[PDB]
Amino acid sequence: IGLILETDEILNKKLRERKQEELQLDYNPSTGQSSVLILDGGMKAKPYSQISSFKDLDFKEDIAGFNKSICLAFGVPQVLIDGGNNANIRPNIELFYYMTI
Amino acid sequence: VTDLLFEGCAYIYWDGTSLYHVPAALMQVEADANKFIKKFIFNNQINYRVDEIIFIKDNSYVCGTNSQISGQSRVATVIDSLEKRSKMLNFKEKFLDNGTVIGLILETDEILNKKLRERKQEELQLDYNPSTGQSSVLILDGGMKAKPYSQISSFKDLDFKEDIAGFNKSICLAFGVPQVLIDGGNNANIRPNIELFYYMTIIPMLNKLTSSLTFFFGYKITPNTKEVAALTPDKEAEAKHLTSLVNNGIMTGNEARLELNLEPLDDEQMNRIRIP
Amino acid sequence: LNPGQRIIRDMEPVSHRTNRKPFTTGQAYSKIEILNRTANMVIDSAAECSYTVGDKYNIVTYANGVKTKTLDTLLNVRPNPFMDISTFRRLVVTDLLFEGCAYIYWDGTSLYHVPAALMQVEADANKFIKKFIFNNQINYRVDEIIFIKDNSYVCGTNSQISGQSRVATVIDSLEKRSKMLNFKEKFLDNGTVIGLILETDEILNKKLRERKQEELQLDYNPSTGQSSVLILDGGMKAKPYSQISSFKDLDFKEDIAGFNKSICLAFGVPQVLIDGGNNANIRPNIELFYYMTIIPMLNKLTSSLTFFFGYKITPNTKEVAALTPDKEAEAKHLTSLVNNGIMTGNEARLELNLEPLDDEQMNRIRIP
Amino acid sequence: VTDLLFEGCAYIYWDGTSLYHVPAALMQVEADANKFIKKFIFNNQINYRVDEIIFIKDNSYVCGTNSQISGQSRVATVIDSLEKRSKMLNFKEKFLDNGTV
Amino acid sequence: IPMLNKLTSSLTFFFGYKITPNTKEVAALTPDKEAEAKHLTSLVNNGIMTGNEARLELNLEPLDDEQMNRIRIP
Repeated sequence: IGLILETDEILNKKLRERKQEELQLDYNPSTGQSSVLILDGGMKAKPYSQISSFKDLDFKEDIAGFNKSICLAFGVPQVLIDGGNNANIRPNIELFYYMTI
Repeated sequence: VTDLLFEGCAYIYWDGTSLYHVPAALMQVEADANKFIKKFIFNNQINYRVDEIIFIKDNSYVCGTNSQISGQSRVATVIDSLEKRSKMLNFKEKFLDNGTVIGLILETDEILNKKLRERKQEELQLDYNPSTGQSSVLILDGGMKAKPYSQISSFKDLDFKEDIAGFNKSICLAFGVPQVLIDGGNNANIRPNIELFYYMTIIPMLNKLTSSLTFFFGYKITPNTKEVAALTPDKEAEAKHLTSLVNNGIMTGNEARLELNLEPLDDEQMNRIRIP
Repeated sequence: LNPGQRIIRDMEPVSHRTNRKPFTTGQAYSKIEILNRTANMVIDSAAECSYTVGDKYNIVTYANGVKTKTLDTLLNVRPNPFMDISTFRRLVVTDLLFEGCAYIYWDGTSLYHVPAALMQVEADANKFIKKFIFNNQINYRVDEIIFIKDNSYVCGTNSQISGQSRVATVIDSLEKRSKMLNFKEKFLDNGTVIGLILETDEILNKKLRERKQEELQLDYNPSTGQSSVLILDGGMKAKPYSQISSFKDLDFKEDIAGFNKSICLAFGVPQVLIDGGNNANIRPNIELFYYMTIIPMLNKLTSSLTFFFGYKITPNTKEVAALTPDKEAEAKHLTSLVNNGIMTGNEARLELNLEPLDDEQMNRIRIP
Repeated sequence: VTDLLFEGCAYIYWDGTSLYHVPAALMQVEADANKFIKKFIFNNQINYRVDEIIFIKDNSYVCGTNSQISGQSRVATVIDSLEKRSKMLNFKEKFLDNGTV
Repeated sequence: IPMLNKLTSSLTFFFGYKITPNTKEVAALTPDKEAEAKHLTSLVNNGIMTGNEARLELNLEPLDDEQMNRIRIP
């Protein structure tokens, strides 16, 4: 939601819908220029907040754990999934070959 | 290689003295009851005899049966991720076009002449912005109230960055190309990673192909990398390797010339071991 | 021949283009910096590889019987009486990259670039290709064209004949990035910056109110004026307010960086070449860029020329000043091979670009 | 080098035993129907014969056509940014003079 | 160097001579006095390069003593 406006009056539905589309196209900087808004006749702007946010879906470590489990069940080092430095890479191939295969 | 990667199979006709690629999407393999394969069917419209096709297949475990005959597509496992990532990217864009950016809210219980109200809005908008205009203090009279507000949903909460990075890693991993090749790193990173990519990913594919050709022709057949400019070893190490083996009488001179791509030289001594 | 050909022919009887959006692509290349730079780096780097002409295979071919010295002069020196070698190469590489195909006419003793956007390929029912159609207005015979194509997987068919455009995959990102940048600008011009709000229930003489606003504005700013305390009387109230939407929430920086990486990746140029790094970074990265990206392209081209002429043909990098090896290592390599009697002296002179010296010993191996 | 960088083209006359720079902003190239280039036109007011000019051009991809003859300016791609930066800097200054303390 | 290669390739097309740019006048590039001496000395003593070729690369006039234009084998 971008904005909430509120009244105790009853408003003509067709004109209300038109007004919503005018505000939406005018205020966005991509579409339109206008930015100040003047309310009259008692329309009130209602403050609100994002009651549930994408920020709380910090899955990132849990899925990483599952990837490690899968990678571990076969027994392939992560350096082979990434590629690292020389000192990492050349011994890890021998690790993978000798221990697993 | 396109057919082998995307479909998971490849077929080649042979015609005495010709090899022809045959599109893998149109072939079909029919199992024999006694031998391995009875015939190959193309587009349901022609049957190739078994001794006239060279057949290659990737691994296959299907519907809970380990599968002879069939081949798993490699690329088929990646599409799920390409969809989700595209969705996020489109959402990331479209939130901006659906956006709504307010600078100020003014409010009254009176009713105001609409045409003059619109003019006043345009005057305030052009005057207050520093780019357009100078004025900055605002004096309200007759009871217009300034209403405090807040951005009820913000772009800050679209921290997609790690999730899309995960999807890129998945795609990059399905082919099996190290990220150092997508970035470029330091020397110690870069030079071994090329050998990692070549030996682990490509050489098993070519071993599948060459083992099928050695089965068909019966010759020993195997791939040579040493034409590849990417792999070609360092001019320093190779010289000390070859020199030390040559002087200690393990390897003849012309064998070294050959390994350096040079024509053998017919001086007999060049095909002699030197003991000391 | 191939019994299936009559069927394959019907799967794709005529080529079709893949560089849709040609106009917006030409706009992008003409207007967006990172595309222009990366494309120019690729074209200008590939154009300066020399070609070496090798031995001749005995098999028969189309371009029969051409003497090696002529072919060498055409490839290395002068493609035709009217156009240089560098312009010819850059045109061919431009077509190969942008459209995904390249075509070259041959006319006894001339090679001419033919624009890839106007050619079309018609499949034969028995052989590979029947004829090439230019602008629907002239047909070239098959043994008079050299044809190159990039990979192609189209509409769920692996595609002979056709070629995928490389650049076509990048436009989606160039649009989105431009949108963000324009939004990033325009939010500033749509902005609104208030310094103070004063309020009354009385009604005030408009002309005097405007004068008072201009007096306060000029007086209070430290650049213009001195005064800083403010005394309000008669009931003017100062209304507290807050910035209801702030520039701080436009933290675009990583998203646009992602799009730059995508563009940079589509050509396959390492970021170290866009930045410049340390020596250990920089010197290997040039070899990475050359060998992985450019040399496969030139191998596509040279394999098509060896098919057409029948000579062995392959590209030589050793003219390239960027690649040319370190003066120290090369000397110890060559010296050690020469003294240990693996390589003759004149072979080393040759590798150092020096003319062979006719002293017989210079063409002898020295054993000790 | 100035002409080659800024305009994207450079032209040099030759006169037996003289080379003269010819300003790239005033030259124009006319395509031949059989050969490469028919003649060079200077300021619409003199035509140079083809064997009397040395011609250099940077890369060119224009209006969706890969372009012979023409050359892309290098510097032309930079102006968009120089404007925006200047705007920010001016705003950064003027906020201080519009200030109120 | 790509810019100058564009220019020189146009001049070689026009005149027909081989034409190419030399950097070695550029004071910025000019190599380190230590490395260059060991490079040149080692190539000269091992009989790959004649003496006057080294003088030339050091911007020195060739010296007319015949031996200076001879290879020394050992």
